[PDB]
This record gives sequence, structure tokens and C-alpha cells, in this order.
Amino acid sequence: WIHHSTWLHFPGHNLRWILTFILLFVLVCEIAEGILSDGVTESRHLHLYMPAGMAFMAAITSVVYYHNIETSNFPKLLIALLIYWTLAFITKTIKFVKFYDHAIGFSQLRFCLTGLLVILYGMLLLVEVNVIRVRRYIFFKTPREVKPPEDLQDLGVRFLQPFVNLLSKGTYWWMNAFIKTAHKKPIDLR
Amino acid sequence: LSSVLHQRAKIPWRACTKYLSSAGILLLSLLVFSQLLKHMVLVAIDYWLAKWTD
Amino acid sequence: ERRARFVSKKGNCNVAHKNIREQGRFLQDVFTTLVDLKWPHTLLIFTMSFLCSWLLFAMVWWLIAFAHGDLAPGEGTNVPCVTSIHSFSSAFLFSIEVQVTIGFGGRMVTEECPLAILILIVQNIVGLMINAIMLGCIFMKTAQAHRRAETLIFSKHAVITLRHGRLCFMLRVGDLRKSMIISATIHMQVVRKTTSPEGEVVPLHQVDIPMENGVGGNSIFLVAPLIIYHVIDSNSPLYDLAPSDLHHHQDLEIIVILEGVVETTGITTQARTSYLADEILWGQRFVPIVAEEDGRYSVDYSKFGNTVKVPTPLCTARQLDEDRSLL
Amino acid sequence: RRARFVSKKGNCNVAHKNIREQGRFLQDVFTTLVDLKWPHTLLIFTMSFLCSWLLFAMVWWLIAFAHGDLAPGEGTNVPCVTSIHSFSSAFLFSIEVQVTIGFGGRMVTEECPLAILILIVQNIVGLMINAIMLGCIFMKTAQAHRRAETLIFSKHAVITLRHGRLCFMLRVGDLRKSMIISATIHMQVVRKTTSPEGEVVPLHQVDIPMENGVGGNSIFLVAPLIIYHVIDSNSPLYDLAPSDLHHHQDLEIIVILEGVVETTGITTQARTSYLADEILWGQRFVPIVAEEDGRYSVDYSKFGNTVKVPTPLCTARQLDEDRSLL
Amino acid sequence: RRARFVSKKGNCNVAHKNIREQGRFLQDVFTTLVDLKWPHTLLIFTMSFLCSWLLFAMVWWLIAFAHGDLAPGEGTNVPCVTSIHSFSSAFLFSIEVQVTIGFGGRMVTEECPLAILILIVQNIVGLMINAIMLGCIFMKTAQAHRRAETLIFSKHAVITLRHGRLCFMLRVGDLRKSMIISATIHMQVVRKTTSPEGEVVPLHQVDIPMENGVGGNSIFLVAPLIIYHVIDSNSPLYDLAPSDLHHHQDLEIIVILEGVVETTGITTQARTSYLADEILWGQRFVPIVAEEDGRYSVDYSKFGNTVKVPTPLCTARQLDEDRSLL
Amino acid sequence: RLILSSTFRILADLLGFAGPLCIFGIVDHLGKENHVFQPKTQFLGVYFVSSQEFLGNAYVLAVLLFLALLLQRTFLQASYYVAIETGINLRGAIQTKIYNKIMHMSTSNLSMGEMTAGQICNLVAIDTNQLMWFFFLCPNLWTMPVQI
Amino acid sequence: DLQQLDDTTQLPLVSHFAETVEGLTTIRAFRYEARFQQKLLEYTDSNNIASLFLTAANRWLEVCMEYIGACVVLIAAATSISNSLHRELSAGLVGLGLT
Repeated sequence: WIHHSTWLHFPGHNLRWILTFILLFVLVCEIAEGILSDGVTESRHLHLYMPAGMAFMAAITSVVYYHNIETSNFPKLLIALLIYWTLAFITKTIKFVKFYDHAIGFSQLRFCLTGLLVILYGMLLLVEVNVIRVRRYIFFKTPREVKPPEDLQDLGVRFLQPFVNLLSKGTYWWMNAFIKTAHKKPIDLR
Repeated sequence: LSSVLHQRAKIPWRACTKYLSSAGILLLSLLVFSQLLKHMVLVAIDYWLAKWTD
Repeated sequence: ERRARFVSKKGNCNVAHKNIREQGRFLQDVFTTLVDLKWPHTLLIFTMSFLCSWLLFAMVWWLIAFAHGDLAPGEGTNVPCVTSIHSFSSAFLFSIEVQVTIGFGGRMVTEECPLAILILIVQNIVGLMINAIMLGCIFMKTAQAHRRAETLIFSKHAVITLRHGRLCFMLRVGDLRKSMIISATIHMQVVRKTTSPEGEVVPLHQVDIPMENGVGGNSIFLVAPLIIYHVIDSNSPLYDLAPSDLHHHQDLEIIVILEGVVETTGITTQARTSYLADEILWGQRFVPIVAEEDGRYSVDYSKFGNTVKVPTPLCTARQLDEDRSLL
Repeated sequence: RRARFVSKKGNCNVAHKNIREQGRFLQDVFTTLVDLKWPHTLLIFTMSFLCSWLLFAMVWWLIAFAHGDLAPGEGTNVPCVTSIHSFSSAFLFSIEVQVTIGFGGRMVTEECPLAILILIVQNIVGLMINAIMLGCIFMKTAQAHRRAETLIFSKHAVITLRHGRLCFMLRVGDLRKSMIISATIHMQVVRKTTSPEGEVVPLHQVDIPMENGVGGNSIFLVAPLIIYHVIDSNSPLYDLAPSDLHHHQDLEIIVILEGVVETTGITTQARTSYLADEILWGQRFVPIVAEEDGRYSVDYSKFGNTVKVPTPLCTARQLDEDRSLL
Repeated sequence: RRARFVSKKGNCNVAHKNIREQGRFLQDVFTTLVDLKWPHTLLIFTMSFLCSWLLFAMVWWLIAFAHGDLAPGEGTNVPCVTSIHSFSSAFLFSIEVQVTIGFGGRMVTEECPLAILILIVQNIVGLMINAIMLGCIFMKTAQAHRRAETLIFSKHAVITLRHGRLCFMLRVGDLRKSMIISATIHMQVVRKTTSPEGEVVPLHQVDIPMENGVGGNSIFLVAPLIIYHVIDSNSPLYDLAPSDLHHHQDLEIIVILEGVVETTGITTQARTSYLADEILWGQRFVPIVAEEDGRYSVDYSKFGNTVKVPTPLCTARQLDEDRSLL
Repeated sequence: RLILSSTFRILADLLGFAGPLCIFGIVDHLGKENHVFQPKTQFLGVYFVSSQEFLGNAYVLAVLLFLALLLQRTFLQASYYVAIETGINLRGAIQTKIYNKIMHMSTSNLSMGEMTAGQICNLVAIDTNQLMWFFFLCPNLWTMPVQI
Repeated sequence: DLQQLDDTTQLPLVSHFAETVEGLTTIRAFRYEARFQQKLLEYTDSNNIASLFLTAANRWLEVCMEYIGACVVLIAAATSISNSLHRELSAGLVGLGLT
């Protein structure tokens, strides 16, 4: 569906949210790409309109999982992403090979989008993998200990804009609460 | 409850009351009329700028 | 300037348990947490999975069907992977029966398809377990939810009167339930930041209080709300206490919890309630609620929490021993 | 008449009026069916299960008329469900889904999306509907293994003198063959009181000691027991006489026996008492035990048979002080 | 090393042997599966159902060969199973029944009675096969809900002078938020005692009171507390000497912490002990209870923090002996 | 820290300056009266669109606008936040070094007269605050010509 | 509130500095430099921490409106294009709207 114990961050908190957001942009373009290609042919021909439209949902869902999988520290539970990133590499690559087999080239946009997709997807599997090098949740013997921030230990830290996710770092949802509670209760030095 | 609410009063009327009273009437509407026209003239610049472009 | 209380007046006691090593949790906790959900929230929880149970495996068949060539337009050349499966819409129907054992009949599986033979097995055993956990979830939820209601009412403010000569702290606990609380043991505990005479500093040392029942045991028979006459004496820690130190700024915390078991279910329950120094009105007496009617005994529960003053000596409990010695 | 704290059969009747609380939550309704009797439970779900066979079925016929399948003749479009002819027949189509039979004479095809929602609409409903049934049957069966209690006490109360000091007695005897584990039966006397400092108690609740061997609430019941109650200086009835037993009195002795039945594994309680008039001063309980050649038999039928035995007509103080002066 | 009666974590390794022949009833197998690991539980019934899907399916492929249907071609002979052609279809035929799919492509006729025998033969089995597993997952529902160990126990013991009185103590706190209803702790010392009449107790079990205010084994924990057992003249520890703190010392203490688990409704027992090596004479625990604006604060790091304090290194009997002189 | 703030700021306006450019494209597709779409390519029975045409679609350019607009604003807004954070800390270090130097200063009459308390007050008040603003507005110095 | 809170917190830090200037020799004479330096951090914490939150809300209110303002572009932009796509809206209205 205290909190200081629920604020540890996995490795690459930036390299993922940057990459994951980078995926939302180019993929959203493909959502236009299938729409444009379907204009001429009378039949809808969703075969280029459905996947990205479905895929765009997935990254949105996947990102929410990472925020949830990090807010509650269950580093073993970071296998679904491992089992989803890995599989997507198989399917995405196949399209590149078959398109390259038909001498599609880069003159067409779709092959250009797919080629970009492989690189972006490739980063996701590797970036996720680097976590296993650090936390070593499964397929490892000794889980190296991880500690929450020493400043975060004290309950006397509130303007925790630094202590928030990269997607949070800019959205200022960190200050959302202190803005929210101010509507009724006066704000004092406490 | 009330203490925050009593503090949380922007007081536009009182601010308008003293400021306008100092202003008077002649220069008062003159400020209102002149400012509105210039912004209106600015907007009208675009429509012609659109028209000749069209 | 509110002071922290070890137990809330409503019993929602909160203690900041920091500097805590992260205990390992397993996914079964979520499965346990699944049982812990609410009936409306759980209703969607299984339904969303049950819906995805129909769809997700079904999509495999639609992919599977396209492989054997049946997904193409009509052609009697090949033997279909599944009979009369045409579109991904029809894909749901073949699965919809399978997970639900419906067996509509027209969409029939056949032979000569190894992958399909795995489809009718893998999606099959999955459904049986899928319904099993949901059936198991309801099995535990139905019995347990009956004991999620608290129907015992303590007294918000405490009174300090004198009964049978001695002054004894009083509190009235009223039962809002028709069902009886078997094995009613209510233990009274006092908490203070008493630095030990040996020198040690105890920030929250807890001291129990004898209930002064008819047999000295914590056991009590609950029919109508009565007064737990906690006698204060030399053995009692409250001997040196006085209403002088009854201000909101005194490190004196009183805790009472009434252990028992719901008669209908047998599920043991506890009632957490606490009182501080400020909330207690010294020299107040309880207003009787039990009324003598010809037909039954009437409970004036609306008058349970009414504090009415009565002539009460204001001498110190330690000092009050002088009156007996002098006389 | 006279107000009794607890009835002889139990189920103490107390008018707990002046109630300010939530009227009802849906949890009560689920509790209400779960606590109903077997014949009532059988019909209620039967009505519920029958309702599913009807309420959803109403949707199909309306779904059918919309597609125009019900009209006679070969239709230009394949219907929402194959071989649906009339609302009477549609009940057969509905019965296949919720009950999960799926004969096949009725058939559902594609190209009818509104039906696709309907199939899902009743699919989850029936499974949930069936789910309540499995839950409901599970609940009623578990507790009903201990739906009754058969541990009785003598109708009248008996007082006599045992081991020099007089005492008030009672009779303990149970019927169910299975034993009750950890019997801690505490008895209490209730009477009107006004405190020496003036506080008025309409009926104070103070227990009496069962005077067992270990002086504790524990009891092991395998034979008709007579749990005595020693009258001591601190005893509430230490100023009691065989005279004040008239119907107009303030005494009220009630005993509640805690514990769980071994087979049940669930705690059960039994409330029994006896008023002032019910007692018979100077009467001893009839020995109901008798060990035969092979086994021992309990003559329970004479449990309440009170046999008068000579006793001093002096109060505990009026006896102890007389004994002390003796 | 030395033999142990209970490990620190709570394994309590005891070498119980010389045991007579146990029953080893076959019904215990279901209990083993009932307590089986969830992954193992996942596989166990699955293979059984997979075997069940095949075991009866094994019989059918023979049945078809018997009734003269597996042969190529359509003759006058009605098959034992409609449209039964080969093992692949046959292996589907069973899958229809034992899971009640009811495909319909394989239909049933009254050609051969053994088919009616076969249909019933597995018909009860499946309703039983699911019955065994449905109860199995039902058992594992509450069993997983247990999650026993959710508290803490002191790694080492402390012996400080409380209220001027010499007394040992320990510490414990609850890591989980859920409460422990009806706390009960018993402290006992497993030491090799001897009797005056020669009985050399191997590891005599002698308990020590918890010195609670009410003078009972009942407690209440919401915070990390220290149970202080007053070491007085009426306890065997009155002959203790700090010189006996070696791992080779012939003494030990055992603590049992019962209590009703509020959420689970099943009591969990805490098995713990401390060796003489863990005894830190003249050390005092640093308090971890703290106050904050929201609520009280607890420093779980400071559970094992020890602050040494001046302690008279004499015998409690001798210290009390000089206490009268002092 | 400051360099990253400017680096964000530089790409903030650089991405931002395309804002007007999209308007130039948006009108042109509207500016073509026929506005009839035909990709003129189908490699394998499915038409594939060329790059030069994908960036010519009026609706497509609009979608790129909202995506760019939100992206351009969010990075631009942070650029102020990063700098003002670095400056705010710099107030502390300057103040501490000011106070730390104060405690070890000599109390000569010229050191007290020629260095009056107000001058000591003014520097801690006027200077560091001014230096705070100079850092608070430093990137604009390194950015305003770029956008210009 | 915050600006009032910040401005109020601005007075002591300067004031404590003035006292140090006013009582320099004695503060060193008592050799209590350890205590006073704690106060300087104590004061500097108030002004600095107040400033960050003061800067924080200023950035947020800009962002929340800006993105809310941003949608006002696309919503109008799509609307104008559809009018120009089908309703034969002239470029003149199209150009002005984005402007």
C-alpha cells in the first residue's frame, strides 16, 4: 500500500533516476511514432502503437517499485527488476537484429528509436547489477552492512531536501509536508 | 485555530482604504485607466502583428 | 508545553524506539500483512490478483496460439493449438474457463502441442494455489475480525477520596460489551524517574500497585463498573505523595491494564489506559451509577465520568499517619 | 420483585442504559450471521446463493434482448452467448457460471464485450460469495464443538460447621465427560454498603476464599465437589447469623468458574448464585459419591437434597467470642 | 568448553537419549508437511497434484486400449471415452476431471462400466487431494503468522547494588511494535547442587523470584526493562562470590519469559541463559529511556552499554553480616 | 558545487532557448494549406517515417513542447536552489572565520578607534550579505552573455 | 511567517557580534572563549537554517505554479492546433496564442 531507519538509499540513486527518466522521454516519442505510422494505412495497425503505449506504463510502474523497494529496505526483493530488466534485453535486442536483417538502416526513424532503446535498456540491466556488487542480497554469502546517515539518526533534521530521491530532489515534495502543516499550526523554531 | 486565522488576514480593504484615501480620485482612476489601456494597447499590438503576418 | 506520556489516554502508547538494528523480514510478512488488511481493501487485493490471474497467463496463450499458425485466418491445413481460438479476445475466454474451471466447451484444447500441454498444467496448478491463499485469507480473516473492537471504558479523570478510613485511589472501568470478559485481571502500575537511593538513576522505573480486591488477587468479576480501591499506605509508593505535587509538571505516571479473554472467541485482549498527575482532581468522589430498579439494576453510564467533590482531608499520606498515632 | 445480580441459570440481567456509542458497523452483520443457529444459517446462504443464480441472471436476459438474439430466426450477428433463447433458459446459462458446471449447451463467444465484463462481473462475485460460505461454515463448526456447558451447582445453598469453625458451603458437579483444565472458581459476595467515611456503595463486589488445600483459586474436578468457604475474622459474613436469611436481605453470593474444557481448548464460564432465601441453615449436603466394587458412581440426583444437621445458632463473632470466652 | 542447558540465542541443545521406542505414527507425516518450508510446501503438493494428474491418467491410456478405441479408424464400437485417441488426449482427459475443467471435447458415454468405476475412482481422490492441501495451506496461514522471536535478551548479566541491596539482574526489550499480553517471567538457576542425605543433584532446578512490586511472576513490558531479583538470605545465591565468574564455574541461571502474543493469540516462550563469564561484577547499565516532544525515546544501541560502579567484592551473607555491625 | 549550478543553468537556458523555436515550426505545418500527409515509404508492408518528417508534425511538435517546457523549467528552477544553498552555507563559514579572527584581534586604541565597532558591525552585516548575494547571483554573470 | 521568523532570527547573530566587540577584553579575560564560540554557532544556526527554508518555499511556489502554468501552454496549444487542423483556424490566432 522510525522513518530514519527507513531512508537508506541503494547505490546509483542518481544513475537510475536519470536513466529511467531518460527512457520516459524517448519512449514517449515512440508512442507518437506508432501514431504517425498508422495515419496512412486504413487499418489501425496497432502493432507499432500498443507496445510503447504499454511500455510507458511499465517504467512508471517500475520507478514506483524502486521508491517503494527503497523506502522499505528489502534488498533481496530487488530481483523483480533483475528479472524484468534482463528479459527486456532479450526482446529489445531481437527487434534490432531482425530489423538489421531487413536492411532497414538508420534512414528510418523506428530503427533509430530501437537502436537508442537498446543502449538505454542496456544501462538499466548494468546499473541494476552494480547493486548486487554492493548489497549482495542473493547469490552471495556475507551481506556487507549498510548504515543510514548519521545526521539522519537524530530526529532534529527536517529540511531534508538533500536526503531525498533524485526525482524528489527537484520536485520539492520534501518541503511538501512543512508547507502542508503550515496551513493550520503556526511554524515555530521547534 | 482563531489565533492563526486572526493573524491570517491579508486586510485588502484596510490597505485599500488608507492607500486610496491618500490617492484621492483624480489621479486614482487616472492610474487605473492609463495602466489598463497600455496593457490593452500591448495586446492589440499582437493582433495586428498577427494580422499582417496572416 | 505538552509533556510526553508513556501511554496515551486512548491507549495509543508510542515510544521512540531508535538506535535499532534493522531486523530481517521475509516476504511472508507481507503475506501475513495481507491477512492484516481491511475487508474493503482486501476485497480489491484478491480481485486485482484474480483478474490478473485471468489475464496474464491468458496472454501467453495468445502468444502461444500465434505460434502454431492458428491465429491466422481460417485454414483447415494444420491442427489447431487450441480449438476455435481466433483473437486475443478469445484468448481470455479459453483461460477464463481454465482458471475458473468453467469449461464453456467450445474452446477446447487438443493434442499435438507440447507447449500448450504445459499451458494447461502451469496455469492450472497456479490457479489452485491462487484460490487457496485467498480461501485461506478469508478463513483467517472471518474469525479474527470479531475481536477487533474494544468495549471497555475507564475513567478519564481520577479521584482521591477516603474509604474505610484510609485514602485510596479510585478508577471506574465500564464495559461497553454484552459479551463477558473472562479472567479479568487488571494490574495497576506507577512510573516515575526515581533515582535510586543506592545512587542509580531509573528514568522510567515501573512499580505495580496491589488491587486490594477481596482475595488480594488481580482476578475480578465484571458485571457493572465498580471502583478499584487501590489503598495507599507505607508499603504503597504513594505514601510521601500529596496533592501538592499533583501538578502537570511532576514525574509521576500511572498505568493500568486489564487482561482478559473474549468469551465468544477466546482471543485474549488487553486494555491500555494511563493517567497523569494533572488530570486527577484531588478531593473528588465518584457518583454512583448502579440504580436499584424493581425490574433490574440500572446503570447510569452517562454519569460514570462525573466527578463530584466530597469532604476530603488534604494532609499528606505520609503525614496522615500522625492523626492515628496521636489519637 | 427483588433484583438479582445474576440469574440462577446465568445470563445476568443488568439494565445498562445511558449508552453513547456507535450504532453499528458492518462487522456486526458478518458477526450476526456467523453467530446464527444452524437452521437459520442454512437458509440465509441458501437465499444468498439462490440470489446469485437470479440477480446476475437478470443481467444476461437484458444483455440478450439488447443483442436481439432472443428474436426468432437466424440473426445477422453471432449473439453475445450462443444458444440463448429465453429468460427462462438464461437461468440455466447463469447457473453454469456461479456454480462452475459449464455444460456447454449454452456457449459464450467473442465479439460481445459487454458479456465479457458480465462474466468477470459474476465470476469474482460467485467466488467471493462461495468464499463467505466456506468461511461461514468454518466458523460455525469450530465453536459449536463447545456450544454448551454442563457444569452445575446445587440449587440451594448450605451452611454448616466443618473442622470447628462454621462455613458456608456450595456444590460443584459437572456433566460433560471431558474435564475442564485449570479450574479457578472464585466466588464473591455482593451487598449494599455505605463506607465508614460516608461513601455509599449500592452493591460492592468482594470475593470470598474457596479454602482449597493450597488456599488458592485452583481446583481439580473429577467428582461432585463441595467447595466450602471458611468463615474467618476478615470474612464478609463474619457477623452473619442463621436468622437474617429472610427474603428481605442484602447478601448476594455469586461464584464464577473460569477455565477451559480440555477437548474445547476454549475458555468457558458458568455463573451460578443463591439468594438469602435459597439457603437452608444447618443443612449438610448429601454425600453423592459411592465407590462400588469396580468403579465409583455419583448419585447426582440427590445433589440438592438438604439434610438438616444440628448447628449452633450463633454468629461467627457470636461463636468465636463465645468459644474465646469458653 | 562446558556442557550447556540452553544456548544464548535459544537453541537449548540437550542430548536426550536412552529413549524407549516412540510411536512414530504415519499420521505424523502430515504434521511434518504441515510444518514444511513454504518453498518445500510449494513443491510438495504440486508434485502430488502433478502425480495425481498423471496417476489416474496412467490408467486411462490402458482403458482406451482395452475398449478397442485406440486403434485407427471409426468402427461400430463405441469408445470408452468420447473422442479418446491417444496418451496426449488421455493425459488431457484426466486433467479435465481432477481439476474439474470440463473441456467437453472429450465427452463421456455409458459404453463401459469400468469407466464409471474409473470416473468415481479418482473422483473422490481429487476432492480428497485438494482437501489435504487446502487444509495444509490453511495450517500454514497461522503458522507463518507466528514469527516467534521478536524480542531481545541481555547478552551479558549485570550485578549492581540496587537500593543498597545486593541483587543480580538482566535486561530485555521488544523489537516489534506488537504488544506481549500477560507477561510472565520465571528465573531459575541450574547448578550442580547436593543434598545432606547424599543426593548429589546433577543440575538442580531452583527458581528465583522476579521481585516485582505485587510479589508475583507477572510483569508488563513496553520498554527495555531490567528485572532485578533481590539476592537475599532466602535464595541460594546468598553464598555467591565474585571470584566464580569463570567459564569453568559450576553455576548458571535460566530465565523463561512466557506471555500472550496479542496479535497471534499464541503464547511464545523466550529461552535464554547467561554463563558466569557473562557476569560483569560492579557494572551498571546506562539508561536508554529518553523523553521527546512527541513521545518517550528508546536508544536500542544502549542495551549492552555497561558503566562500572563501585561494588564491595565480598559475600552477600558476609556483607549482610557486617551490615548488622555497620 | 557552484560549477554544477552554472552547468545546470547553462543547459537550462540552452534547452529553454528552443522554446521560441518550436513556435517557428508549429506555424509552418499550419502554414502549409494542403497539409496532406504521405510518408512515401513502406519497407515490408508497414510504412516507416523518415526523421525529417517526424519532426514536422504539428501535433508531434506540440508534444515535444510540453515535455521540453516541463524539463526546461525544472532544471532552471533547481539552478537557483543549488546556488542559493551553496551561498547560504558560505555565510556560516565567513561568519565563523570573522568571529574566530575577532577573538584573536588586538585591542589597541587605533585598533579600537580606527576600527570602530560599527565598522566591525557593518562588515559582518553589509559585506558578507553582499558577498552572499554575489555568490547568489554569480551564475547569471556566467550565463547572461550565453543567452544573450 | 517564515520571513518574519527569519528576520527575527537575524537580530541576535549581529547583536551577539556587537557584544563581543563591546566586551572583547573581558570575554578573553575570563578565558571563556569556548562558551562564546558555541553561541556564535548557536546563533548562526538559527539564521542559516531559517534562510534555507525561506529559500525552499520560494523555489517551491515557483515550481508548482510553473508546471501548473506549463499545462496551460499545452492545453491551449493542442486546442489551437485542433481548431487549425479541422475548424480552419487561421495562423494569426495560432501565432498569438503561443505568444
